[PDB]
Amino acid sequence: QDMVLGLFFLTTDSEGRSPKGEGRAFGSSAEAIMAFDAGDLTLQAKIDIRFPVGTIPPRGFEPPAREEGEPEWQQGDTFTLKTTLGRALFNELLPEDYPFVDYEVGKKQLSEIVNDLAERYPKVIVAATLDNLKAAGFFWATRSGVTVAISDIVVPDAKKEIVKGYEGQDEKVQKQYERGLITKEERTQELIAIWTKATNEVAEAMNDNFPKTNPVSMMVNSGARGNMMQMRQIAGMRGL
Amino acid sequence: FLEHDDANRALMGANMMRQAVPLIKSESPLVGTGMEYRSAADAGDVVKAEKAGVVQEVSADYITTTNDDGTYITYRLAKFSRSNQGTSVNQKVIVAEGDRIIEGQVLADGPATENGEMALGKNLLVAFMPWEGHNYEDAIILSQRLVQDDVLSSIHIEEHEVDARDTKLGPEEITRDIPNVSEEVLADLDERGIIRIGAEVVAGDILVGKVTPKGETELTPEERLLRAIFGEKAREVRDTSLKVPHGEIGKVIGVRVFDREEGDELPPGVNQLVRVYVAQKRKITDGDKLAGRHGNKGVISKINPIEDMPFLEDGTPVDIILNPLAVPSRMNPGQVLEIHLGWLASRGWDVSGLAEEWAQRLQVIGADKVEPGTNVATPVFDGAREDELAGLLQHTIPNRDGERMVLPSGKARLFDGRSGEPFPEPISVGYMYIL
Amino acid sequence: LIAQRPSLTEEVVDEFRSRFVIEPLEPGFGYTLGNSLRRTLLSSIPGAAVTSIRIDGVLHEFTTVPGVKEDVTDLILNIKQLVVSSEHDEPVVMYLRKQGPGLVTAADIAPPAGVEVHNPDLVLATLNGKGKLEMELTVERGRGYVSAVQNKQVGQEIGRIPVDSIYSPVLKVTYKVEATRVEQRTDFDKLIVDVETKQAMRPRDAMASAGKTLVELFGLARELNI
Amino acid sequence: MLIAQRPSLTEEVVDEFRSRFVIEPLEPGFGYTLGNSLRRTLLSSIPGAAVTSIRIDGVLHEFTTVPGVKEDVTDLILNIKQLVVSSEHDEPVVMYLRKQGPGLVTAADIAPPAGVEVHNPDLVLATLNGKGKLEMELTVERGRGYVSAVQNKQVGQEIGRIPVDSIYSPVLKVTYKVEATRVEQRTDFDKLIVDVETKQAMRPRDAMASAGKTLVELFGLARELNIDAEGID
Amino acid sequence: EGIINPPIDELLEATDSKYSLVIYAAKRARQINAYYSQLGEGLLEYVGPLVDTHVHEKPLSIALREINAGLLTSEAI
Repeated sequence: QDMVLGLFFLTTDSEGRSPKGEGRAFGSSAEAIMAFDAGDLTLQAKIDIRFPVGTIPPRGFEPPAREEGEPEWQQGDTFTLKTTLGRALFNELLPEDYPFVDYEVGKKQLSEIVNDLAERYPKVIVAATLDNLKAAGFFWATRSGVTVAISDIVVPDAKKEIVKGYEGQDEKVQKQYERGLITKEERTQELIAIWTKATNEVAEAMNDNFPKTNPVSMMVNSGARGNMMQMRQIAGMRGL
Repeated sequence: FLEHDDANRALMGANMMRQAVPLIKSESPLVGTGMEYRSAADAGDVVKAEKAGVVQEVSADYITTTNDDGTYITYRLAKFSRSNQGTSVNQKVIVAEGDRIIEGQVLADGPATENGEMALGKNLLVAFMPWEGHNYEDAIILSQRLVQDDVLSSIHIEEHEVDARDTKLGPEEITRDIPNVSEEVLADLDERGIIRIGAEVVAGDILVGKVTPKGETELTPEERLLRAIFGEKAREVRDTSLKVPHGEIGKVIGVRVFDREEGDELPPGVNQLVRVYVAQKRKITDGDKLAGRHGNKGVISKINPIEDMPFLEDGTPVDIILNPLAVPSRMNPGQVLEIHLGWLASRGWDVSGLAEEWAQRLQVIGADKVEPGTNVATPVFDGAREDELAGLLQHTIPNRDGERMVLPSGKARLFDGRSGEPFPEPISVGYMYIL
Repeated sequence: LIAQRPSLTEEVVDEFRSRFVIEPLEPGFGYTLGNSLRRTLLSSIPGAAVTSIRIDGVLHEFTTVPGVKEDVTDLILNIKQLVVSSEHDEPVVMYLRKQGPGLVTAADIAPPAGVEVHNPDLVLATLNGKGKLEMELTVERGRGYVSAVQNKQVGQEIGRIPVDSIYSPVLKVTYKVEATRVEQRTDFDKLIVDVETKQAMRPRDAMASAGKTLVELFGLARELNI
Repeated sequence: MLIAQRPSLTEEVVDEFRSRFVIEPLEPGFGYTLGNSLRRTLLSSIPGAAVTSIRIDGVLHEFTTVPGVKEDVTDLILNIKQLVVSSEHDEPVVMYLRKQGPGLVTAADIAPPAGVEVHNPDLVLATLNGKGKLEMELTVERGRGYVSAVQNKQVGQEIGRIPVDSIYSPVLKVTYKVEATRVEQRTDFDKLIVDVETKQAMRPRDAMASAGKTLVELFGLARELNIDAEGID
Repeated sequence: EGIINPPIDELLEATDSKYSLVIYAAKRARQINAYYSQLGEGLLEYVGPLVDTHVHEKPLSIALREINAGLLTSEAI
C-alpha cells in the first residue's frame, strides 16, 4: 500500500516533475546528494554518475567496457552509468554483491528481486534487506505527494457526448419495440450488450484523459492498491 | 454527501454513528445535513419546554420557569447518571436567567447534543498524506493537542454491587474488621466498612469490606503450629469482600445501601445490599477506535507531539492525518467532499456582485456572504453540487494578514514539522467531523 | 568563500507577536534553522499553571456546587485557559471567594505577591442569588505538559482534585525564507521567525530561553571533542 | 527542572576518515532538532578549498576529444574535481601540470605553489599513449559548501578554459538516524546517531568541532535578546 | 541483541535438517539448566556452559551459541 508506492516514486524516470539538473556528470553518488540538497538536481533525472569499487554493474554491461587498449574487469571497480539519483539510492538498500537494477521498479519487478534474493542469498540477508526497503519506502511515500481532491478526479470531457450518442442508438430499439417487432426478452439481451460496449468506450476515453503524474492513476499503475474498474466508477459512469 | 458514497461504505457509516460516545464538551458539526436537529428534539434526551414562559431561576441541578398564568414547574436535570452501556447522561443548561421561552424550545442540553442539535463528535483539521508509515493500512495519527486540550475524552461510570446473604452457618457482615489485612489497605474505608466518597481506587482495592460467616477448617499440623506462634485467632471467617475488578481505575462518586431491617424491600436471604458507582475520565489513546461519518474508521496508531505535526504556512498544526491510499479503493469520495466544504465553513466566503452561474442558484438561497465558523446544511440527496464547492473554494476569505492558505484546488502547502523542509507538493486539507 | 557573520534583528508587530530575522544564512540552511528554533520554542519554555484546586462541599469533579449553572467539571475546563505567571519556585496557594449573584471572573482571584494573573476578563461561572463559591488554587511552575495522573501526590486529602497543567506560554511560531540581495550564485537566505505568545511572558525572553537551551546541547558536540 | 541525565557525545571510529557518533540520553523530541540542524551545517558551513576551473592547451569546449590521451574530457573533469587541496591564500591560485611521454600522470607529479597542499598524491588523472603532450592548468579557490559550475566569460577570454563543479566542504556525506532508548522506566528518550564521512584533508571528529562551534555562535546570537537561565547538569 | 543473533544459515549447515536442530538445542538447554540446579551436590555427569555467559541469560540462548562454535556434537541413536 505505501512501501511500493514510495519506491515507485523513488525509482522512476524524468518528466514526473520538472527534471532540473538533468543530463550532467557527477563525481560520485555523494556529490549528487549534495546537489540534491542545494536543490539544483532532482531525484528523478537522468545523470552520469561514477561508482566506487565493489559495486557490480548490470549483467549486460559485463561484455562492454570503457575504451582502453588493455583488458579490463569492470565487474567490481569504477564505472560510470546512465541512471537517476533515485535508482542509485535504491540499489544501496540491496546487498553489495547484487548486480545493478536500472528500470522503474513497480510491483512485479519488486517481487522478483525479493524472490531472486531468497534463492541466491542466505536467510539473514533477505530479512535485513526488507527492513531497508520498508524504511526507504515509507520515507519516500510521504515525499511522493499522492493526495486526493475534487480537482484530482477529472471527469472525461468527451463522456457527456458519448453517453448521448448511445441513448439515441438505444431509443430506436425502444421505438421498434413499441411497434411489436421484437420480444422483450430479446430486447433485454440486445440492450445489455449495447450498454456493456458503452462502459468500455467511456473507460478508454477516461484512460486517455488522465495524465500519468496524477495521484489516482499513479497508485493503480504502480500496483499499490485498487484496480482499473474501481477507478472507472469514481470518474466515469458506473454502468450496468 | 451520501449520494457520492458507495452503498457498502454508507452502511458502515450509518452503523458507526450508533456507537459514538458522548464527550465532555459536545460540539455541533461544522458541515452537516439539517436532519440532526430534529432527531435530537424528538428523542427524549434533550429537555424541552411544555409551556411558553419566562425562566426564573437557573442552576445546574434544576431550572424554574413561570408561565403567564402563574404556574411554576421545575425541571430536575439528570447529572452524571449511568446509562445501560456505562456512559454519562449529564445535562447542561443553555438558557440564561431572563430569557423568554416558547413551547417546544429546548431548555436543557443533553448527552452528545449542542444547542438542541445532534453532536456525536468533534471537527478536526485533517490532512491527506501518508506519513512515515504510522498511518499505514487505515490507522490514524493524532496531534497531542487533543489529549492535552481534552478534545476527545469521555466519562465512564461503572456500577458493581454485593449482597450480604444469610447462609446456613451464619450471616455475612459488612464490616471494617476484615481479618489478616494490613493497616494501610483499609485506609479509605469508612466506619461501617464502605469506601468513602471521592476515594480514588486502583485495581485490587477493597470497596466494601465483607466477611463470610464460617468455614469448616481441618487444619494441617504446620498451620496449627503457626496459630500458636503468631498469637493469632482463626476468627472462623474468610475474606469475601468486594474488590475493584482487574484493569480498572476510578474515583468513587456515590454509594447506595439497602437494609432488610429498614423499610427497604429486598430479595429473600439478603440482609444488606450495597452498590458503588466508580467513575473515570478516559483520555484518547492508542488503540481507541476513531471514525468519520462516511464509513472511514481506524485505530489510533501514534500520538505525535504538537511540534512534530506537519504545520501550515501560518504555523497551525494539523490535528489529524489520514492515508489517501484508503480513499480510491473503498469508493467513498464523500469524505473528501466534506473536507472541502468543512474548510469553507471554518474560513468564510464572499460573493457580492460577482454575477456567476453557479452563484445564481445560491443567490436566492442566501448562502453568499458567510462569516467564519458558521454552520452549513446539505440535505442527504439535495446537497450542494460539485460546481458550487469548486467555486466556493476559489473565494475563501483571507483569515489573517491577507492570504488564503488553501489553493483553488482545495490543497495547501504543508511544512514538515520534523525535518523542517517543506513538503514538495500541496496536500489536501480541511475540517472533518470525527466521532 | 565570503565571510559574513550572522546578525539577528528584531521588530515588534504586536504586544504579544513579534518578528525576528537573521539576514546572511548559508544556502539551504534557513528552513532548518527556523525549524530547530520552532521545535525548541514550542516544546520547552518554562511557565506556570494551576495544578490542583479545592471547592468547599465538593469531594470530586463530578458533583455540582449549588447555585452555579456551571458544573464542577465545566469549571475545571474553564479554569484551564487562565494564564498566570509565578516567580516562586515553590507551590503557591491562590484564593477565590464570591457570594451573591454575579459573574465570577479571573479578576476576582486574589494573587499573592509575585504571582500575577493576566486575563482578568475570563469567565469562570455564573452565580444566582442563592449561590456561594469559595475556591483554593495551587500554582506551580514547570515546562511542557504533565498529566493529572502524575500530579496526584496527596491521598488523605479527599477534598483535593488534581488537574492536568499546561505550562508552555507560546501560542504559535512561523518561519519563512527568501533570498538575499547580495550578488552571488549561492543566494544566501534570510530567515524570518514570527513568534506569538500568551500574556505571561514577552517573546524576547521566550526566544532567549530557546537560545539558552540549544547552546548547551550544541555546545556538547564541540567541547566533548578535543 | 534540572535535566535528569546529561547527554554525552561519544565517538566510534571505523576508518581513518569515516566515523560514527552516538549521543547518550536526550530530552524527548530533541533527537530531530539537534540531528537535522547538525547535518546541514556540517555539510555546508565548514570552509575548505577545491578547484574551480580547468584549462587545457589547444582544445575547445565542444571539442570533446583530446589528442595523445586515451581518456576523454569527462573522465578528466571527473578525476580532477575529485582531487583535494588545502589552500590558505584566500584568493584564486593557479596550479600547473605539464607532463610528456607515455605513462600515467598522477596527483604526485603536480607542482603546487606556496600555500597550497595536495593531500592525496596517489590519485590517477590520465593515461598517455605515445608522446604524451599533456599540459593543463587549473585554478584553486578557497570556498564554502557546494556550488554549481557557472560561466564567468572565461570561455570568451580563452576557449580552452572551462568551469567545473566544486566541492569545498571537507565532508562527503552525513546520514543521521534517531532511535528511542529507555532510561529510568521511561522510553520517551531519543538517541541520535550521526555518521560522518569526510575527505582525506580533515579528521571527522575535528569536523564536528568546527560544525559545533558554528552552531553555538549562531544560536548564542539569541542570548543577546535577554539573559535567561535553564536547568542543566 | 536479538533472537537472530546466531544466524540460522550457519546453524542449519551444522545439523543438516531443521527439525533436528530444534531438539538438539533443546536437549542441550535442558542439560545446562539441570547443571545450574545442582545447588551443592556437584554431580559429575552434568557439564556447564562451554562458552562465557552474561550476568543474566537464558540457557537456550547459550545452547545455540555453542552450536555456532561447533564444539558440541550430536548423534542420532
